Amino acid sequence: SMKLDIGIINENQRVSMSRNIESRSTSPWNYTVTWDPNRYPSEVVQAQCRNLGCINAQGKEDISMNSVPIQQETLVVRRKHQGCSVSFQLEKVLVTVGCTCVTPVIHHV
Amino acid sequence: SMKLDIGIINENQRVSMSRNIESRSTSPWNYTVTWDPNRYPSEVVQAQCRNLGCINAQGKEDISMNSVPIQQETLVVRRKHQGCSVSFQLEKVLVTVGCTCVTPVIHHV
Amino acid sequence: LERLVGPQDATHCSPGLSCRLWDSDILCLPGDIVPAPGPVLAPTHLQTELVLRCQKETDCDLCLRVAVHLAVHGHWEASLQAQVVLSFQAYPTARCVLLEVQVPAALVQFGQSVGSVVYDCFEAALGSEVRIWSYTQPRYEKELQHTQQLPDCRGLEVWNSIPSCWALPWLQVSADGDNVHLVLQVSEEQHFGLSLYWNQVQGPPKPRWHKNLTGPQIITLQHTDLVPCLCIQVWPLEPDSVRTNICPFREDPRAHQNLWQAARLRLLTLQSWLLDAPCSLPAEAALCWRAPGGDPCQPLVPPLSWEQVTVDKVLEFPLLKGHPNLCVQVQSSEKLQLQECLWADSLGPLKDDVLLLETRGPQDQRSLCALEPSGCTSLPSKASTRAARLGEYLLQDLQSGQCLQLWDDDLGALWACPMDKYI
Amino acid sequence: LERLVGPQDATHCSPGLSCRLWDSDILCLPGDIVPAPGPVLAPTHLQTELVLRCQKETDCDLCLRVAVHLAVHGHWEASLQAQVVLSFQAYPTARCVLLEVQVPAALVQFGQSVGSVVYDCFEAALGSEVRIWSYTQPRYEKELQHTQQLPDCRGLEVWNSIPSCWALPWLQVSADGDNVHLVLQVSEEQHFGLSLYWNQVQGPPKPRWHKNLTGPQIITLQHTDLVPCLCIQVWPLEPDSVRTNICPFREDPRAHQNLWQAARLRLLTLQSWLLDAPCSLPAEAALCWRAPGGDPCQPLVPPLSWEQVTVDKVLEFPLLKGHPNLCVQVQSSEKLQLQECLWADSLGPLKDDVLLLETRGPQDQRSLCALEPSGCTSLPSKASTRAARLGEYLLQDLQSGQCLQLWDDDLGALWACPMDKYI
Repeated sequence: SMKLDIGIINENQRVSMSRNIESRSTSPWNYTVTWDPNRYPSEVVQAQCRNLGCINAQGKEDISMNSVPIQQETLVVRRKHQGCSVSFQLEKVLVTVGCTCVTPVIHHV
Repeated sequence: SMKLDIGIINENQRVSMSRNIESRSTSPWNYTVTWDPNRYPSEVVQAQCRNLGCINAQGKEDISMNSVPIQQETLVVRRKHQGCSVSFQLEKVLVTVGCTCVTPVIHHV
Repeated sequence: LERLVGPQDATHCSPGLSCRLWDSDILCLPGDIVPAPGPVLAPTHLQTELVLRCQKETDCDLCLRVAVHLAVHGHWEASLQAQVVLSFQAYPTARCVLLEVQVPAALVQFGQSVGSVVYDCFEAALGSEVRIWSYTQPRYEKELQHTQQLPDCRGLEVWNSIPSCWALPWLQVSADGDNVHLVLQVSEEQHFGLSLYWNQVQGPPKPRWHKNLTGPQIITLQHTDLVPCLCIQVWPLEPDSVRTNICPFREDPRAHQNLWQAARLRLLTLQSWLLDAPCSLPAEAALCWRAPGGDPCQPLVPPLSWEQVTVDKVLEFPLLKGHPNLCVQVQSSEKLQLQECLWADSLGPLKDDVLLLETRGPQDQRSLCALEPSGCTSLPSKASTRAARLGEYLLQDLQSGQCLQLWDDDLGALWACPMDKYI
Repeated sequence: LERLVGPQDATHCSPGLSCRLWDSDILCLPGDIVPAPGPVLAPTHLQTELVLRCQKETDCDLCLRVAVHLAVHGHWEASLQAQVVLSFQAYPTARCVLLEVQVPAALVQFGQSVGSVVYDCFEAALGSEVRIWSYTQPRYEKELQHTQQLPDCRGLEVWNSIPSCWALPWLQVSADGDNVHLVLQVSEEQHFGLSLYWNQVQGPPKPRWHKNLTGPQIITLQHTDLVPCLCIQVWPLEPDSVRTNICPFREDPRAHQNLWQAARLRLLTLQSWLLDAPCSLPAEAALCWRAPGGDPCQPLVPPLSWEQVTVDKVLEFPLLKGHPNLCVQVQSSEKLQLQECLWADSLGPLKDDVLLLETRGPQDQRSLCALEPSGCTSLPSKASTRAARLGEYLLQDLQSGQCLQLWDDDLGALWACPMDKYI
């Protein structure tokens, strides 16, 4: 094993601009905060589409369209303990970040 | 600094199910592959909304709605070299994973 | 304090306490709770103050000052120390800060507060919800969590101390050049999109104009657009920009003028008609009887009534048949606005027919009256009016069935009889 | 080979080459290109073979076998070694594998291929594009990149060797019980959604039935739904499930039967009408003249023509006025389907009026013919038909203006004259 420095390089960018994306979206989603003290980040937010269909102008469900999650692989750090020889190992977690509205696949005969 | 093991714990889940989300989405996006050999992952995919508005049933742009990116903070590993003392440092990268269709903010007087 | 100098992170603290910053956006892990081997430093509660971080006078972020009080907990048994982590999560971003704190052995009182430490600061966007955690490393007690909410751009603190709150596409109106002008005092480099719509009530969509522009600019209005519900929508050409909605014609006079100038009556079925208008204003409608002389159209109230009519919705007649001398009068605010005779091309023009109104008295009798321009005249009458001179011939015409019935009731009926036989 | 045993990763290689696997989903970094201190092992090119990984006979993933050929490059100066990384990116996932390879000093030939090594395998979903990189650590040359594409569920390999390709909501039809039945032989635990729609051509949306269900199930059809464009859409209640579309009524007979049974003609303006139908079939329309006797409606071709009419679109008449004896006949496939007389409630019922067709001969003469049930008869005529006996009175009626003109031309005209004066 190799040396992992404790400091995290920060991009410094603050591109973050939208607000309440999850509620304003035509494929709205809800958030689920998963917590692990031996994981970095300790708080991992998991999204979940609220509906199968998409929300129309009147606020009613439209089953002709599908809400689908956008999932991305990410890395977290796992803290391990083996007495005095504390070690760290990378771990891949699949995070659902939000949902989008897609047209369903129309197979036909 | 502490020991980071070379193996990466894998979730083993294969939840991955949709296909061509980026094209079937009402807020379609394009991908830009950024490459860095001293970064893990070496390939970092950045999304970009194709339009400002959303695509209607006829395939034309609708400026009454906005395509907005969903951005998530992620961790990558930076390889550093200081002769024989190779070391690693975590780095935060902001990744645009996809786009969603939202209702614009309507401030009024 | 509200405004802070360049973005150098800072930590200060209570009298006699040693405090060093380690923030390299450090990796923070609370981990499991271990037992306390004697006295430990433990955070009692958290508090936050809102600050501003300006790196240049132009670029200022909303910055959140964090503070934590410390006490001495654990077992009881020469000065104490600890390191405390402040985690700051504000979706999507997160940042962690590590502080080293020494407290002297003379302030060490088991069961009291020993001081507090303050960090400036965590930058965050406007109106963003912020979770803040705090814990010692190692962790001896439960974690400290606080959930806060930052103010919108609206809010005296924000918009006064922040310059970034002013990208408004400022709008001005100038109706002085006999037309109407819209002035957009923005910056020269401002890319933005602009929409002119007709703000309908139910089923709002009625687009009228759309343009991508790089202002400032002055837009001229056509005489066909000045309607009350004509509203403006503006936003910069940025991802998820905020759109401004204004309706300055809600009570412009020439707006209503052109609105009722553009309104139209159009027939569907013999017993259904339709009203077309750019906006939707309240209005009543009633059938009217127009003499071939021209304008003096006497409304048929009674036996009818002014029924409400809504724009882009059908109203149904109560007539048995249509007649060329039957117009429709439409009033709003109790003022006659439109007068259109819908049968003038299908069955018109106006025929030389006299209107009669019979009233079924007791014992099912029948008494007749003729609607002349000078009110109605009962028949037979001794006057010299055209109807009274020939009233007997008119009664002969009716009782032979030569007149056209237009409305039937239990105690009333309406008829029209042609007059070409006497002229 | 196609099917492999339990998901134990495996690496084999050429005769005489030593090959060990290190895959813990390892951290792979190509890094910068360093110069070669003597001979190095270098990958020449990449190749892929498609495999199947089954952990139980039920759960089988599409697995991609990777292989890389090796040569000896670098400087020229006792056996060689290297470690090679295979990176596998397939959005969203990625996995890396590290292989240790020794090659003996007797196969070391500078400028030839020394062998190849094969890894099984990289699991990936169906139809997913896969980037595969390969490089030595340390990296002495450029990276190896290959971009491939995996087959859909359709494709003999996939659907035959994979059991996961069969979740089809199988549909069967049973029109034997005098009605129509739809059978959905699925699994008992199958949650799915089902839609019945009327498949219009332009502007397709016409929903008819929507239901969330847990089949298998048998759905019964009402006599009002059996129309040609009646189509079925099915999909399991899963995120982004695939929907099946079928139209089995495209040529059912009772479908067209009920379709033309449900079609309606409806008047808009005096010179505009509309056709309502569940589906949109090709059809022609023409005005028709109906005698008070009943059904024998003679079409008015000539001087008219069968104009195409489309469902849910207006067709405009060429008439000057409407008449109670004017029906509209609508045919499809050159067979009379609908016959509706649209003026029978506004101006009807059928009047005792004879239809006349005048033709402006040379020198602008006028010769008249009367459309009787037994074709047309020129006037005046010497026959005993009702029109020829009274043809002189009919000509007297026309030239006095007592007849109603319905159509004017440069060399033709149509009229209708009442007959109550002789009966």
